Amino acid sequence: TANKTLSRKLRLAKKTKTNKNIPRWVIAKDHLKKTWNYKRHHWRRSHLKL
Amino acid sequence: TTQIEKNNTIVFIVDRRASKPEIRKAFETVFETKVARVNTLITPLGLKKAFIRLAPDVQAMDVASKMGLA
Amino acid sequence: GRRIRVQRKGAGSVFRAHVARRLGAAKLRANDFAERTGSVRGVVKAILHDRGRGAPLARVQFPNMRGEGRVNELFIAPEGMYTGQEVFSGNKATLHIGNILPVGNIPEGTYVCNVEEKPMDRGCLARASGTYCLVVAHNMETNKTRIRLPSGQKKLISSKARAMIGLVAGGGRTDKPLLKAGNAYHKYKAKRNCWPVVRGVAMNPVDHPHGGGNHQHIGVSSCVPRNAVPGQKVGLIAARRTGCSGGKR
Amino acid sequence: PNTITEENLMKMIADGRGKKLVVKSCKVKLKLRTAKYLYTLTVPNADDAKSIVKGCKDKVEVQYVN
Amino acid sequence: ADCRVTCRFHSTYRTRSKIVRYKRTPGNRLTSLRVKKLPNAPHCAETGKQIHGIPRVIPQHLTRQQRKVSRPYGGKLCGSALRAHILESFLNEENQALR
Amino acid sequence: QRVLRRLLSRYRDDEKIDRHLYETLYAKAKGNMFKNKRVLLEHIVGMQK
Amino acid sequence: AKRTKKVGLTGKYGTRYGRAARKQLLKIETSQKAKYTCPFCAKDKVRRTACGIWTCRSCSKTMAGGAYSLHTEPANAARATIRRLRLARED
RNA sequence: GCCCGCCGCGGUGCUGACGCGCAGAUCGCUCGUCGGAGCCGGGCAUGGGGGCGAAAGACUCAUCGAACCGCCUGGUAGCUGG
RNA sequence: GCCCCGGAGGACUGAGGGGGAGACGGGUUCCGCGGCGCCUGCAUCUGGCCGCGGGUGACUCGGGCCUAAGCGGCGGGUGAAGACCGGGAAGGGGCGUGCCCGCCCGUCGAACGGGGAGCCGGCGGAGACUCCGGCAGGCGCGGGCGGAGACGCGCCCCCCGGCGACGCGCACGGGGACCGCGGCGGGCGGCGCCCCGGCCCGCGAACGCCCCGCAGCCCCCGGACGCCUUGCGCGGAGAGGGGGGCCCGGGGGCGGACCGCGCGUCCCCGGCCGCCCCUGAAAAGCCGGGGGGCCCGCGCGCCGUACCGACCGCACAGGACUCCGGGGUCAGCAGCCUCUAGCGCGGGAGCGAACGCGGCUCAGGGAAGUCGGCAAGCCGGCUCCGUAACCUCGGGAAAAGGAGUGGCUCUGACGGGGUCAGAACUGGAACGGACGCGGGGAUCCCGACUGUUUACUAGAAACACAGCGU
Ligand SMILES: [K+]
Ligand SMILES: [K+]
Ligand SMILES: [K+]
Ligand SMILES: [K+]
Ligand SMILES: [K+]
Ligand SMILES: [K+]
Ligand SMILES: [K+]
Ligand SMILES: [K+]
Ligand SMILES: [K+]
Ligand SMILES: [K+]
Ligand SMILES: [K+]
Ligand SMILES: [K+]
Ligand SMILES: [K+]
Ligand SMILES: [K+]
Ligand SMILES: [K+]
Ligand SMILES: [K+]
Ligand SMILES: [K+]
Ligand SMILES: [K+]
Ligand SMILES: [K+]
Ligand SMILES: [K+]
Ligand SMILES: [K+]
Ligand SMILES: [K+]
Ligand SMILES: [K+]
Ligand SMILES: [K+]
Ligand SMILES: [K+]
Ligand SMILES: [K+]
Ligand SMILES: [K+]
Ligand SMILES: [K+]
Ligand SMILES: [K+]
Ligand SMILES: [K+]
Ligand SMILES: [K+]
Ligand SMILES: [K+]
Ligand SMILES: [K+]
Ligand SMILES: [K+]
Ligand SMILES: [K+]
Ligand SMILES: [K+]
Ligand SMILES: [K+]
Ligand SMILES: [K+]
Ligand SMILES: [K+]
Ligand SMILES: [K+]
Ligand SMILES: [K+]
Ligand SMILES: [K+]
Ligand SMILES: [Mg+2]
Ligand SMILES: [Mg+2]
Ligand SMILES: [Mg+2]
Ligand SMILES: [Mg+2]
Ligand SMILES: [Mg+2]
Ligand SMILES: [Mg+2]
Ligand SMILES: [Mg+2]
Ligand SMILES: [Mg+2]
Ligand SMILES: [Mg+2]
Ligand SMILES: [Mg+2]
Ligand SMILES: [Mg+2]
Ligand SMILES: [Mg+2]
Ligand SMILES: [Mg+2]
Ligand SMILES: [Mg+2]
Ligand SMILES: [Mg+2]
Ligand SMILES: [Mg+2]
Ligand SMILES: [Mg+2]
Ligand SMILES: [Mg+2]
Ligand SMILES: [Mg+2]
Ligand SMILES: [Mg+2]
Ligand SMILES: [Mg+2]
Ligand SMILES: [Mg+2]
Ligand SMILES: [Mg+2]
Ligand SMILES: [Mg+2]
Repeated sequence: TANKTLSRKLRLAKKTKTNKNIPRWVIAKDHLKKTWNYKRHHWRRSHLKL
Repeated sequence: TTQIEKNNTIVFIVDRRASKPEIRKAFETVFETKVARVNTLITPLGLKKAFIRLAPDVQAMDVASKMGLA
Repeated sequence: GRRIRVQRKGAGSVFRAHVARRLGAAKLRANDFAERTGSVRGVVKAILHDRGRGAPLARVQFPNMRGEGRVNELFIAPEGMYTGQEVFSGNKATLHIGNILPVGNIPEGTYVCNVEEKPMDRGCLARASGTYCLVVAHNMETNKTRIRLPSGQKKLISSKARAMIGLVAGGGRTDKPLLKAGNAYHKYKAKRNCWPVVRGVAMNPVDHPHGGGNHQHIGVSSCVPRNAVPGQKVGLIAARRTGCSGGKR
Repeated sequence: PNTITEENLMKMIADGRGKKLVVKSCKVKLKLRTAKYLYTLTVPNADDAKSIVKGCKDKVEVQYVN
Repeated sequence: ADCRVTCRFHSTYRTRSKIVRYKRTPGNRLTSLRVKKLPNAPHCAETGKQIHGIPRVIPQHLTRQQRKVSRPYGGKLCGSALRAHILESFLNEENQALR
Repeated sequence: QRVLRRLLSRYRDDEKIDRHLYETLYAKAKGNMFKNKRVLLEHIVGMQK
Repeated sequence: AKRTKKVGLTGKYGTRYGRAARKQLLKIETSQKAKYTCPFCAKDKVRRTACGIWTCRSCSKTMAGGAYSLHTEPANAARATIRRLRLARED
């Protein structure tokens, strides 16, 4: 909606910011083979209830 | 940068809990200059952006340069 | 079964009265010091239609008797009352349509309306459009007055109960047929959720004691006794007799 | 914005109520910028001569033609 | 050409305080301009008719002199209602006393 | 009807016809007596004579 | 030229509702659309505004009356009997 | 609470299409109604043997001659399968 | 050269839009650059997909405030409790001490109701009533007279009032915007013949001052067989006539800064009239009355603001509120064609079998077919003629049946404008030439009628209904 409360805006803002890949130097640093962050989401198939 | 060369305005990130009157006073005490008007918004990520226009007899180039902004 | 329609109306919600945009409760003027020792003068300000009510109402302004300013009353209008008229309330008021007098001071034969069944209660009898009470006789030694109610019953009230002279305006309202289902819809939309009505024999047995059967029919007598329990007390309750016949006098 | 009779024009000048004057050639337009309103007077060039000489020396004048 | 415009207000629900008119701008464009509701002027306390002399503007925007009439009960009674109060007062004094 | 009233009023004002003639023809116009403007101008001549 | 023979103002109803109802409405509806006499104006300009409420369009006075006529016959008799009872109270 | 008819609101017949669907009820043509007991949006109220019903045992989030969720509960079976 | 991009051609959506924008829901899908591993049911160099950078600025718009239907709270009351129910309670303010006044909740509940005040031009890859320039408006803070009259020209408390503030309707009238025709100024196109006959562009806001404003209500003289509407309506409780006052979302002139004339359409407003056993919110806030006591400066905080039918149906011919609405034909917001704007829809090519699905035509006969005229066909616009039984006298009724209708050249009627009426001539013996658009009649049963229902196999004779009765 274009008319949203600041409290809903802030919780939506955090899901946008943390929706990221693992950095590549972290993959070298921590010696990882699983490289996908499975807590990511995509707007077409998500149901963020926030 | 276009904002400073014309319109004499500097764009800053500030703590979300600050109002326009607290922003004007802070900028005037830290950079030793004269503010004219402050616009603000909260970005889609949660930060606060301030549009700070300096007084019509001050060059924000002279003030952005001393700060490093250029 | 389930709870029947008459059992669901006592709980409130969709069966509460439609009181929005009503003018207020209609009452006589409160009995006070000045009215007991004399009479107080008011002036008719407006004649107004009240939602859900057949007779009209009147706004009457009286002076403040315990301070400065005015006091505004809401009366049920006797027929013949008109804007700008001067009315009177008290023991010394005269016999004119619109005045409020103790029923002991009113001569026998008079038409009155909005009568108190106990003193100072502010009026509860003969309030509907076209109705009136008669003053039948005075019993001075016991301080009681005899009146005839709109049903034809007789009753004894105190002689210090008050009344308004005249009969209620709006009379003859029921003599016009409602022609259409739509005129009935508009009448009850201003009162209550009580219309339209579905017959008990048109229902299933779970819904009503009259429901079911391969032909629509009640099955037993529809005279039920006075001590029947809720959910059971449908049809004709405690009927002395039934059927259509003349000869009553 | 509003128009003005010539005599009122100098008095606003005489009390230092003007901030800038502009002379416009077309009948000449004289526009005076006060705190509240912009005022406009139309005169022929013959008439505007004398008025500008009376022009308050504390009142900046500019010209304009094209 | 094509002269269709979009809505000017926060929502498009066309209530009685969201009516516009249309006007052509100096840049050759069709603009929308709100049409304010016009309040009534004050009405007589005895007769319910418009009081003469007061413009249909909310009194916050009218100077003090513009909001008044120069007579006893200036903006309360319509002039005829005053004359009837004056006669009733004077004549009742003449009948409640000296017969 | 606007045409016939506009003509009838013009005459009364100029005193071509009086007020009692004006009012009689005013009612005849309202009752569909004259089909156009020419017919009313003869009735006016014929009543005056 | 007369446009109906019997139905009068109930021609607005068409063929609906039966003869006995339309007969009742012709009398009732003729009565409530009528012009009555101001008891004060003395002019014939009283019209109904709601059930029980009658206003002179010349006096501007407002009056309380019957549902479909200005005066009812019960109220005429009541006013007549009440008046005689007051005058009898006078010695 | 008149008649023909557009949007809208509804859903008659073809027992047409589809029936491993476009679809866990849709599509085509035809059809009822269209100033009224008319249609639509938001807010608010009524809670399970209870509600709500112009009454079909209808509707109450694909659930109704008694909703849904967890537990009592690995409920009991002279009956079917192994 | 890919279904992407460009140029040229051919078409479509068809102003209730496959157009331009909001509300709700979604949440970064928005923008620029790169890219094809996944997805884009065919392909891809495309993309709402993947990587990397960015992006939403308000005194005037909305939210914050007010109250609606409601919902909470309330000395207490009740119940084993959880909890549920509630006015009968020593219920707070102004100041300045000290006096005085006072009956008793809610800074809960509307991003459509109420509400102090914003317009034009310009700039960017993505924001604008928010930025920049210009011109204004609102709320704050600091440096007793004139008139015959209608009427004209600082405050505080108590009381009385006002504004806020309100239904529906066929019509009639006025303004704005739109739309056309003609002139004149500038530019285009095509051109076998004709063409001063085709196309595009000719723009002016909020706000301030002056003038002008029909209806409607008011004042003065004076004393009546009239004034006047499409309709009405009004007058000795003072008409007409003569001269005035007030209101009027409007118009003009000067500021801000090309010229005429018309039929309609939409939107708002006006005065009337009709209708109801229906009579069509409240409050904050702001103002008046009666009585008593007494120019120049500065500022305006907090939150929303990108984009989308990218929403719900496991992703999808379903479902999903509102705003703006050109031209021709026409009774028209119908059908059919179109200017502006916009351009997807799990992919292509070949062949022209059966059989299906949606369509078309058929000699002669005309329901013999079938449970049954199911399906299909006939009728249909407008004008004139002509219309029965029966009836609750309103209907039946478009009953049934007939005739005319193009093009061209003209004539008459109404006070510049379309309509209505008539005639000559002419064409396969044609004309509502597409489109749109009743088949009719004689009867019997049931229910009086409009209305309601088994969402998803039943729309009815079932339910409801006015009336009648207990
Ligand atoms: K947004
Ligand atoms: K989503
Ligand atoms: K039960
Ligand atoms: K039960
Ligand atoms: K029961
Ligand atoms: K029940
Ligand atoms: K009901
Ligand atoms: K019933
Ligand atoms: K039964
Ligand atoms: K339809
Ligand atoms: K088939
Ligand atoms: K369907
Ligand atoms: K109709
Ligand atoms: K209940
Ligand atoms: K419930
Ligand atoms: K249950
Ligand atoms: K259960
Ligand atoms: K369970
Ligand atoms: K348990
Ligand atoms: K068992
Ligand atoms: K068993
Ligand atoms: K088994
Ligand atoms: K790319
Ligand atoms: K207890
Ligand atoms: K309790
Ligand atoms: K609220
Ligand atoms: K609302
Ligand atoms: K609001
Ligand atoms: K309101
Ligand atoms: K007063
Ligand atoms: K924005
Ligand atoms: K083949
Ligand atoms: K075959
Ligand atoms: K047959
Ligand atoms: K058929
Ligand atoms: K012809
Ligand atoms: K039926
Ligand atoms: K109907
Ligand atoms: K079925
Ligand atoms: K059904
Ligand atoms: K049906
Ligand atoms: K039924
Ligand atoms: Mg902001
Ligand atoms: Mg049944
Ligand atoms: Mg039972
Ligand atoms: Mg109808
Ligand atoms: Mg119909
Ligand atoms: Mg089928
Ligand atoms: Mg169990
Ligand atoms: Mg088990
Ligand atoms: Mg097309
Ligand atoms: Mg993109
Ligand atoms: Mg593919
Ligand atoms: Mg505002
Ligand atoms: Mg609140
Ligand atoms: Mg609002
Ligand atoms: Mg944008
Ligand atoms: Mg309202
Ligand atoms: Mg936007
Ligand atoms: Mg054949
Ligand atoms: Mg046969
Ligand atoms: Mg056979
Ligand atoms: Mg029926
Ligand atoms: Mg029906
Ligand atoms: Mg079904
Ligand atoms: Mg069906």
